Amino acid sequence: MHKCDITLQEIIKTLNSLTEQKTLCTELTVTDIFAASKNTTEKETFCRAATVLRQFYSHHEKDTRCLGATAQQFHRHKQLIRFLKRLDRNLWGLAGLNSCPVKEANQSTLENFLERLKTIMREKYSKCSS
Repeated sequence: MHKCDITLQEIIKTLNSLTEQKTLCTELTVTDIFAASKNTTEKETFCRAATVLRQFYSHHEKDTRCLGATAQQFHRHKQLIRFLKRLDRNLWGLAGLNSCPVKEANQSTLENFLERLKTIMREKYSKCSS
């Protein structure tokens, strides 16, 4: 019946935002663990995942190559990072691990990575349910 879960709800809104309004920083190609989830489980996927994302936002905070466009973009990136972090925090819950190394697949231009994650979560929000 419900929710299924709280992490989900939070996550969803966070994934939603990130993609809805993408930037000049969501093309900073990160690892596409989905194409390396080949023979693992959702959790594990979500473990490399967690790691990948965590690092990505933490490291770009002061990249100011993409968020050093003008003023608008600067703020744009700022927003993004906050949401990226939000992802990690809650994601961990679903995952059910701690953290894992990165066994690279191919690369995903963040906006894309997010869209995938987003869809997944949403599907498992309603077909769980509801």
